[PDB]
Order: sequence, then C-alpha cells, then structure tokens
Amino acid sequence: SNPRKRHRAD
Amino acid sequence: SNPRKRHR
Amino acid sequence: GTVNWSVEDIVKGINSNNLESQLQATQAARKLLSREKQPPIDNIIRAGLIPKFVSFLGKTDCSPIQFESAWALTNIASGTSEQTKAVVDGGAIPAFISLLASPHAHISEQAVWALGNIAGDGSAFRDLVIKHGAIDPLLALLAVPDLSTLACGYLRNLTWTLSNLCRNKNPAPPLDAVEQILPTLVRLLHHNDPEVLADSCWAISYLTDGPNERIEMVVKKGVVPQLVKLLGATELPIVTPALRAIGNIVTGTDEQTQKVIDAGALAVFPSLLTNPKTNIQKEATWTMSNITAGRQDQIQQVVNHGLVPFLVGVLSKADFKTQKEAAWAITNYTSGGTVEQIVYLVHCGIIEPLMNLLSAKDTKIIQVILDAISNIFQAAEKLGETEKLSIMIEECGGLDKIEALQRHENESVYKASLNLIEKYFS
Repeated sequence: SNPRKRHRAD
Repeated sequence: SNPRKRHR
Repeated sequence: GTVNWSVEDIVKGINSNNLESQLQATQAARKLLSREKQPPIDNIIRAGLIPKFVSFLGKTDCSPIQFESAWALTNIASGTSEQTKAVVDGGAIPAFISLLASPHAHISEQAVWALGNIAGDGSAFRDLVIKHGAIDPLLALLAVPDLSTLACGYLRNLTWTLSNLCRNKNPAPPLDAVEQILPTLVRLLHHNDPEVLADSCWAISYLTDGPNERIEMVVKKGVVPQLVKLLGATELPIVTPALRAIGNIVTGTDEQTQKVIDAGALAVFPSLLTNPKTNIQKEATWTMSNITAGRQDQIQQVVNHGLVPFLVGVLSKADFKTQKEAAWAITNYTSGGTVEQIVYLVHCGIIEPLMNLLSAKDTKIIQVILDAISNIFQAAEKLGETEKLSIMIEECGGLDKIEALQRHENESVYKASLNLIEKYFS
C-alpha cells in the first residue's frame, strides 16, 4: 505494498 | 529448494 | 487566525524569540503543509525551517509546539526522497524517537506517523531508524493485555509504521529486528480492525518476499492458518496482501508449501481463480503455478480440490498476464506430474485453450506451451496413445499453428516446434 508514505491533511 | 518455482 | 500565512510571515514568527509567536507561526506552517493542493514543502525547506521544527520537538515545556512541529515535519517527510532527506538531515530521527514516550497520546501518535514516513522512503532510512533504537519504544506502545483498549487510529498508525520497518528488499531488514517485531506482528494479525489486518498482512507480505530462510522465520511463528483465514475475507484490502503472503510462502521449500495446503488454502481458490479484480486472478494463478511446481502428492491435492477445471478456465478466458501464469501452471504440472495426472489434464480440456494461446506474440509463453505439449506427448507414448492426441490437436487447429511457428525467428520456437511435428505429425 500500500502507500510508502502518508500525508496528514485532516 | 525447488528450481521450478518462480518469482513474480 | 493562523490560516494562509505567507512563508515569510511564518519565518518572521519562528525567528522571533517569543515562544507563543513561534507556536502560532508553527501552527500556520502546519496548516500550509496540510493542503492536498501542492503544499509548499520546498519553500518551507528553502527557508531553513527544518532545524527550528526539529528543535521544537524537544520543548517538553510547551507540548502544543511539539505537536505542530511533529505534524509539520511529518508532511515534509511525506514527500519526495530529497524532502524526506531534509527532515533526516535536520536530526529529526532521534527527536521523534524521544517523542514516542510522550504523555500526550496525540504527540506520540504523530511521532509514530513521522517515523513511518521516514522509514517508508527505503532501505537506508529504514535501517537508520532501526539503528537509532525505534523498535523498542514502538513495540512498548503495544504492550497491553488487550489491543482494543488502544485508540483505533493510534493502533492503525502503529501497525502501518511497523509495516514500513518490514518493507523493502535490498537489503531486507535486519534479521534480529524482524525477530524482534514478529511476535507483535503475530498478535496484530489476530486483531479485529480491518485496517490493522490489511497492514499486518502487508507486513507479513514483505517479510515472506525473499530467500527461504526469511519465509521460515514467518512460517515458524504459525501465522499460516490465520493467513488462510484472512484469504477468505470480504474486504478486498485484506485479501490482496494476504494473497501475496501466501503466494510468497509457496515460493519456498516443498515443506513450506505443504503447510499452506495443510491450512486449507486450496479451498479458497475457486473464488480466487474467478475473482473479478484482475490482480487477484493474476496473483492466485501465479500461486497455483508454484504449487503445481511441487511434489506429485501436492499436485494431487490441486486435483482433489477441483482446481484443474479452474485452470482450464483461466487459460481459456482471462487477462493475458493471468493466462501466462496459467500456462506456467500447466507446464509445471506436466513437468512433475504422473502420467495419470497428465491424462486427467487432457480430459478436463486443457488442449484446446492451450493451442489458442499459441496465437500470442509473447515469445516466452510459446516456449512454455510448446514445452507442455511435449510433456503431454511424452506421457502419451508411455500410454501408447500419441496419435489420439495428434488427432485432438489437429481438430482444434493446433497442428495448423504448431508448424506455422517454425518460421518464428527466435530459434527454439524454431526447433521445439519442428521436432513436435516430425515426431508426432508425419
């Protein structure tokens, strides 16, 4: 696999 | 160890 | 209040020696980086703000600026490798690992998230996070009698970051680190949250992608039956990584493959081999191809589970990459199977969908099919029934295609065919 990195937008 | 196996 | 500041305004407040102006300016920086509309990661970096953010992580006396910096740095680390490198270059790894012991769960959670983004970049940063000692405080956050007492999103972030410490292959994670993490992985594999389950299987999926010794570390922990159970899950985000893990395991030794059969995996394959999502069918047929590359008693289990008709199915109609894995399943079958098993293959109708696939341009699939045809013919002579196979191949236009391929200029399709004709069609 799913995403290597994850952004936090909220 | 099996030689006929394959990876993706 | 703190919405849509200019980057210069953010710098003027962070460069003030007023902790509250710095907190407000940092929160403004966080909201800037929280846009899904191309957040100005680079402009924040070029302004020299990363050392200031990293230094705010240690301000235990002011937990809000710890949270806003953790959030802001998390998003910078979420971008490119160079953007992640800038976060690491600022010394963020030891500071984030320190925040894992924060009394504020929302700051601890953010540091879990941030380390996940850093480790997710690749092998080097993953191993750097491990060298800085992250695994012990991470696993400690999961040292509870019951996982369901933890906040659901907190647990999901921990599982995901642990997933990234198992990810990437050159090199694979340190052996002692994988052993350290696996017992917690095994426990998470039994939790009831589907997001935790999917990322737990992804983690197992990463660990089983390597040499047989890595497969054994996982198989020895007993997770195979639980993986087979998750194989029949409703949620596709769980089935996909569970299938990759089961397929990874059957790339190992026959004994490791047998534990997958013993757990009842073959029973779920009628669904998997007809699954609507094209990638499930490709993964499932590839796995079947590696099972038919095993022992004769294992091939026999494929037969007992009624899976040969499903292989005739995927060979007759499927995505082309799935059909090529089906060709491999047939050829491996005919390479290690008995004569009675190879004859059973003919009787479910493998021959015609096999010959229709000789019409493909893919040169490697032609060698696989021609190899299978030869192996079936070899079993036909031991039964003295080679002609009835030739009459069969001719009535579906196979012989029409077998000698047409002698004018192929890869030049084993050149000869393997021409042998096939002048030994069985003359």
